Amino acid sequence: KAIPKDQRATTPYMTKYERARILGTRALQISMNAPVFVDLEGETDPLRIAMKELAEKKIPLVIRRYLPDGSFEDWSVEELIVDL
Amino acid sequence: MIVPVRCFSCGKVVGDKWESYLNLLQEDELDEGTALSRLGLKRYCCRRMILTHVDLIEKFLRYNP
Amino acid sequence: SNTLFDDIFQVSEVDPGRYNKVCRIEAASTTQDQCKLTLDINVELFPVAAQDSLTVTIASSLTRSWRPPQAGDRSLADDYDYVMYGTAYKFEEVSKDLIAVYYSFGGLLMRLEGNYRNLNNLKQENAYLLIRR
Amino acid sequence: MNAPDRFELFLLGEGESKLKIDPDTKAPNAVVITFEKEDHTLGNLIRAELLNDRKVLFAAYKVEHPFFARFKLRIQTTEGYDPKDALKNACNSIINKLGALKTNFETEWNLQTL
Amino acid sequence: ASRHGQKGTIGITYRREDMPFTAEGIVPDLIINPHAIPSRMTVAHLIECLLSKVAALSGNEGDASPFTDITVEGISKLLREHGYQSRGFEVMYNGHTGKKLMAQIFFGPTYYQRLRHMVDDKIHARARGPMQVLTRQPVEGRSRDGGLRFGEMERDCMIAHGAASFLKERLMEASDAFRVHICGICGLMTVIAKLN
Amino acid sequence: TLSHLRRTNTPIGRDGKLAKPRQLHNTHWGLVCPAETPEGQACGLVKNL
Amino acid sequence: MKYDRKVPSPTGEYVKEPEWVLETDGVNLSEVMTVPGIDPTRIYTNSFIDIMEVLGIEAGRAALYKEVYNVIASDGSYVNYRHMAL
Amino acid sequence: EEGPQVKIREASKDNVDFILSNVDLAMANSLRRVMIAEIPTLAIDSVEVETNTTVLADEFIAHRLGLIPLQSMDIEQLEYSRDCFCEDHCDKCSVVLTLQAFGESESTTNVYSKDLVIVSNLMGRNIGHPIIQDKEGNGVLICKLRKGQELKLTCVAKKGIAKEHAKWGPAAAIEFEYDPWNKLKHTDYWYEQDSAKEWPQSKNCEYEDPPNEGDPFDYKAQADTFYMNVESVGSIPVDQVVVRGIDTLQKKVASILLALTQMDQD
Amino acid sequence: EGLVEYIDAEEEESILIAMQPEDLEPAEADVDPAKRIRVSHHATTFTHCEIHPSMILGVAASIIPFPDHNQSPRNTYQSAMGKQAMGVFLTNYNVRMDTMANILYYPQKPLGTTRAMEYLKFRELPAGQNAIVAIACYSGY
Amino acid sequence: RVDFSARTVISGDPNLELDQVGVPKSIAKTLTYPEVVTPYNIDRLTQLVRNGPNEHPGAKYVIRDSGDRIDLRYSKRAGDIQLQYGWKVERHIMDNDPVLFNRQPSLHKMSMMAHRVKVIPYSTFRLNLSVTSPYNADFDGDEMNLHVPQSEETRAELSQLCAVPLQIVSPQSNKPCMGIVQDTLCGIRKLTLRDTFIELDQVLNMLYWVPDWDGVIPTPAIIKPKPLWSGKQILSVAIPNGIHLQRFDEGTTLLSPKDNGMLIIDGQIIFGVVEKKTVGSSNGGLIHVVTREKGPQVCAKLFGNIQKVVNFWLLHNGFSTGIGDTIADGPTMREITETIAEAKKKVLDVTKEAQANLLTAKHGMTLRESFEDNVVRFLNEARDKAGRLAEVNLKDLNNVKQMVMAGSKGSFINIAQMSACVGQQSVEGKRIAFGFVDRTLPHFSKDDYSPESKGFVENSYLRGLTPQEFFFHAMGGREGLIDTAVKTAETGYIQRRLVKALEDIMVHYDNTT
Amino acid sequence: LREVFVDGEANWPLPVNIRRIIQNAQQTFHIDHTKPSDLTIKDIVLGVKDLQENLLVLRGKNEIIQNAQRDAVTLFCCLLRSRLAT
Ligand SMILES: [Mg+2]
Ligand SMILES: [Zn+2]
Ligand SMILES: [Zn+2]
Ligand SMILES: [Zn+2]
Repeated sequence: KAIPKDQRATTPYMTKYERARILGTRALQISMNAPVFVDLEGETDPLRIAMKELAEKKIPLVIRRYLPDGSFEDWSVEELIVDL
Repeated sequence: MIVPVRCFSCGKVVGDKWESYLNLLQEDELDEGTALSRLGLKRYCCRRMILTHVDLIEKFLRYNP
Repeated sequence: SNTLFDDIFQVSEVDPGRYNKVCRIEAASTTQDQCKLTLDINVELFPVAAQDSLTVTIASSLTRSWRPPQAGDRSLADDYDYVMYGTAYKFEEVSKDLIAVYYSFGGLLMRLEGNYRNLNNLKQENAYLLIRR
Repeated sequence: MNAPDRFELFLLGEGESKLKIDPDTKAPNAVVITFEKEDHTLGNLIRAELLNDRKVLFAAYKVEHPFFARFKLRIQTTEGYDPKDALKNACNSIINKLGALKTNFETEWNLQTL
Repeated sequence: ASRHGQKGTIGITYRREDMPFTAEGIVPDLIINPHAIPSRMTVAHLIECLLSKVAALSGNEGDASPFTDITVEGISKLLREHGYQSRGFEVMYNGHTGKKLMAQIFFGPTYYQRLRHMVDDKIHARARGPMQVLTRQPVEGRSRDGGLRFGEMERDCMIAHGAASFLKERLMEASDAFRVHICGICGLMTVIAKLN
Repeated sequence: TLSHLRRTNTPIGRDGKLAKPRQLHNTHWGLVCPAETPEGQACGLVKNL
Repeated sequence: MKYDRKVPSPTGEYVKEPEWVLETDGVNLSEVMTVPGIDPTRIYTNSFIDIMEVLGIEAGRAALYKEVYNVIASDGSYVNYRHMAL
Repeated sequence: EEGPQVKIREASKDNVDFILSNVDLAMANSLRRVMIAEIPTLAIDSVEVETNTTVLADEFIAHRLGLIPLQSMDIEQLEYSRDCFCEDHCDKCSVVLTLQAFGESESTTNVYSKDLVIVSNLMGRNIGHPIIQDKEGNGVLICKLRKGQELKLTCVAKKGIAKEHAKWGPAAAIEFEYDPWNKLKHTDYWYEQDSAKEWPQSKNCEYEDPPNEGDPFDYKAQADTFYMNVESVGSIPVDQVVVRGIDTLQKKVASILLALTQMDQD
Repeated sequence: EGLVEYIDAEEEESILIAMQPEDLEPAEADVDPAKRIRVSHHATTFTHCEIHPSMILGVAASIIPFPDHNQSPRNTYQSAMGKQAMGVFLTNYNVRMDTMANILYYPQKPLGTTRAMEYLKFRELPAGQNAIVAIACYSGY
Repeated sequence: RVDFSARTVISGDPNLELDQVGVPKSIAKTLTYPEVVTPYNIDRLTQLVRNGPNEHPGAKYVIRDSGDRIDLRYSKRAGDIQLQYGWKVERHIMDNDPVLFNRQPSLHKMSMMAHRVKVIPYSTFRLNLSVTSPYNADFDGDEMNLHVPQSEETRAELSQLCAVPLQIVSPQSNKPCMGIVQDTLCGIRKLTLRDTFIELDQVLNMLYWVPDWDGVIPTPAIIKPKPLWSGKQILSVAIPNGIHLQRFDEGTTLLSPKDNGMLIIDGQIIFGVVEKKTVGSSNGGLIHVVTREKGPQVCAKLFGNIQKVVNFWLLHNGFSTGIGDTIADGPTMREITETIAEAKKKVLDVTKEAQANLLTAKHGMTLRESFEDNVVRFLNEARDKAGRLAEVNLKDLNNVKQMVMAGSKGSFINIAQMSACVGQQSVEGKRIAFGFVDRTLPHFSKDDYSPESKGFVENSYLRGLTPQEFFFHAMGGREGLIDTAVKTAETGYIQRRLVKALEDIMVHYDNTT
Repeated sequence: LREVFVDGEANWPLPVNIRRIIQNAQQTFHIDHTKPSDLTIKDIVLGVKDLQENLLVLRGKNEIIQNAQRDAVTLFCCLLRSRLAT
């Protein structure tokens, strides 16, 4: 249904399932020969690269969180607080 | 089924002492435990090597072609 | 670069609780009737019989890997016969004006009692134990 | 099936020096020698005798896993004394000992009857 | 396995050098873990040892028949009349270093059986291969170079874990998977796809 | 081989779940073996004399 | 039966103030409830099926969960509420 | 003389009871291990089967043969088949034997290892002779046979050591022991009332002075004196098994010093 | 010569039986501190006596040494494996064409035996090897 | 059924990490992870391709954008081939690939955990002991499975979610589900004792064995004449820094004379014998802490160390078990005999006292029913206690006891039943019944209610049962083996239903359920 | 509590082990049982009060939810305050 950046309600944190898919999803793309927005300090593993792409929060993705009723809340990996 | 050459455990040779052993019985009419010590088998590892073994082979031979 | 405690005690008893190589020892001082002592000890490298005249010391010196012999001609505040090294885990107050500290040498424990090491006894790991005669 | 060939317990393969020396960064003046196609028969020995060199601060070995005949060795010494040299000494020292043993043995043996 | 439901497998082979040894010179053909004793309380295995470690010495087929008048106390008597520890224990030195072992160990002969079912009769891997006709899924057994069943249980387990895709995989990209043409109208497998 | 020649099968089709017969009865002493019996599935039903 | 109940001592402490109780062996809650002498507040039938018809679902649940917790707990098998709960 | 001396006690053709003194345990054992699985010896390492009508199956016999102790005093001068540039065994790295038997006697025909026939050039050097210590003189019964039971073999001895397969090692069992009166407490005797009585006393005790209660515990004490006894299979005189051991080892410690040099250049 | 009879289960109900022919017979006019503890002979009605108890066993168990020294269940398993072991299932194997079969290179008649074996022809066709064993924690393998 | 799956016998390797799984080469060379040719890999990739599909580090298929396979084992241009950006190379599974290990039957999240691959010789899957229970497997020829991920995202779901270390704390019991067993455990204790001192030479090798050892030989607990180190001391090297743990068993007093409980400060055992309670799957155990304090990572890495250090020391201190550990002090045997006899009269008394109608029915309902409940209760009371005698007479050097103390294996019961006395057998509760018209065995006189007939095994597993004992004992055991044959039938069904009922139930984003 | 855990039972499954969290706080600053603190009594109470303000489990911007929050939190805080008592 769409939810404004405001009136936001979900967790401010990142569900492990979220991270893991992102991480996976990214690495996949990296190995798909995709642009990598960080200095590979000499990394050759798409995951490892993704993990870096993440600890510098430079991953162009937005998790769209869907709610039982259909409406969703979009959260970027830039925002999402990565504790774990 | 044929004596084994050398005792699995320690390795010393053995396969020759067969007839020698099987002899100190029927002829020199002795008791196993003593026969062995007389064949140089001092430790049970080897000792057991002989004492046990069953010459099935002999029964095999009794067959035909 | 100092010392931290000196005195002589007398063993009240030796207890080998199913320990063929070590016995916990308790002994009283020959000065203040307040100073009591409780200490585990290796009864194989340094036997001890009830009622003996032992000398106890401490100090934090003479933390970088430990060097084997060589010093067969170096420093040696080892004019003793038993010398361990461990840590203290607690500073208890046995009521009144009585404070006692507990020690441990990789398994061997130690308990002391009195009140004049207010500025003497430290609260750090370092602390070598000593015994002689 | 998966059984490696028995001879890989003493026969070095393609590109593998009996020795391989690496600098240990944990401490200063220390090394980690990787003795290929070797085992306790040797390791423990070098290690042991390596311990008599009063100029040696640390010496210990270990077979990283039984499936693989090879072992690591770590050595450390008094600043100003390279380990490798300490390593040699050990070996030599070992030989001299064995030599004498070889010798002294025969001697006693010849003096025997039966 | 021995004869007291003491089944076990091998976990590695050593050689006389590595094996622990007894001053006598002897060394073990086999090494079982003591933890396979208490909770299982199989004393007969334990006893067979002591009995045999003796019969092997006297060359007198040791009798271990059920209810009889034989004693452990009575065997230890024999065994010591032979020089070795009355209990069967023996001193032993560490193969690698050769230093005595602080403890002593139970050392003796013990009939063991070698039962079928040998590893190589089981190892079995696959990654794509023959394919059931009707189903179009992998096939059964290793003999036919088949695959492995990823069943309900292993399914429920993934769902439990949350591994959304590692699941979709095991199920599509790793087995069935097929492409088809649906009609946007009568939602069926009708559509005549001439892919050219 | 012997063992397989002295074996018994007890056909309890239907009544397989009881505090049943799988039980080691007293009358069994001497005629059947006490221990030699299969685990699970069809236990105590099959007896070796 | 003489059960050992624990209860608020006047002094605050918790203490064992035993009580006698009757355990049926057939069940018709609806009416054994409306009997004088019983505390129709602490009554309970291991048959949650009833304790549901009488007392009302929500309590039913309570019984249900309670019954289940036990079955599993006689083995000394812990299982975090939440699960059985769910 | 200088260091690790020796005092051989009893000693014969097959055993070497000796008191190896003033050394390090480590070494004492090292040697032991070497004597066990690193002393080169020869033994049949291949069998070409022409014809076998025995009960025993091919490899079965094959196997047996391997074990058959073979002579090898002059083994140090017969290169390891993996080096004898010859493609697959030269006379310069392997002996070759033969075995042929036939059921002539209408009464069980024993096929011993004496029936082994060397076919290649020995080049004059004790090697490849089926060792025999039998009283009658036919050591190692390799197989039996009835009527027209035939057996035609082709054995190809080679170098190799226990490490690579036991059929090689010339050890067969080595006694080892020390501190018979557990003075270093390298062991805690398991008992029931009194270790002393319960735990047998080894003969070696005499060669070292007993305890003497009262005396404290000697902590600086280490381990000299090792009561060893090397037995032999025969493929080498007991003595060499001791020497060649002290050598192979000696040789190994060298290959390290040697390798260190071949590495000092760069 | 009526010196032994065939008694079934039913006719077993109406009789008494002695375990041992000896111990359970003489009079009571010391006892080993090692042995087990058997009850007594409080009866003088013994209709019959047991040849030997061991016979309550079956093929399987008959092979177990000292089964009277183990948790009943252990013997129940061991009598399901001696069936999965190997040995010499006959001596004419070299002339048999049955699908699958296993033979031990070097069988060995056990050092620990049961008189009961004697009739099971075991010493004549073993199924294992007297292995020198050491119960110790070593490599941790 | 699925492709890219494997299965073989498994065994224990005290040298692998928790998260690892030793795959045998044979399999590695058969299972392939389709990798994508990319500048990051081209070099290393082509290398494999060349390496062929027979040398280990290799591959066995290459695939072009044209969607077509290249059978590297044939295809004339095998050795040829110049890889391409966008191509893929089904390669051999290599050390450290994430895999889905598992044992059946699967009814636990912890029945399928991801693992770090580790190609090895011989044909058996290798796993770490401490990850035995989660799979609940033994090495008695237990076959396990293995599925290999296929995408990059897939292998990520195994790495970041189903990874063994991520599974150390179980949700269905809010506690650790992985411990420390056998040797390691049974030994970590022998190594801990105050009475356990280690000298230089060894102290070093141990230090070394520990992969994170800051390379700082720790100052010896003792120095005086001969410098020694305490078992606790070095084991402590395995325990990271910042660790804190207070225990207090029974007689514990910051000087615990019995060396009870346990104190661990800044990662150093200050006092107290280490064992099951401290290092097991217990709640506030060492593991539970480390995992919550340092990180799943640090933890797994912890087992190792402990294991390695310990295992090693054990290898040299040695450990055994034997009949000698089941024989107790001569007097304690008689003292037991009579402790049994006395319990027979205390029965006999209640026997006639009930044959003379002088027995209070008791709330216990039925006089007879009330009779038994007294007899049983009298004999059991005797066993448990007959043993409480041996249990205390078995010196602190008795292996069996040691395995029990450390808790590696065994309960005191096991001691009784072996060295003191088995006990009274049973069928549905009621001691051995009367199948034999008013008696147990035809070797008994009708209407004999004495214990030796209702099924009471007086001998210890050491002396050995009697015909009768033996027989009853049987009837008794053979019981479980049955309610297991039927339980198993219905168990399964329950298990499924529950599961099939709550599939769809998951915590949504509003935190609802 | 006594209206909830009638049994009197005090030990329960609860997130955040606070027994330890402090044991750490203890020897991590090498605190000495001799010299006095430095906390304002305002410090303690007024803080432990702000703490709970942040143990958010639910988040909503409205009442209904912000009310359910205070609930899912309750049983915990009680342990909290139980521990962070002036
Ligand atoms: Mg199983
Ligand atoms: Zn031998
Ligand atoms: Zn349509
Ligand atoms: Zn050549």
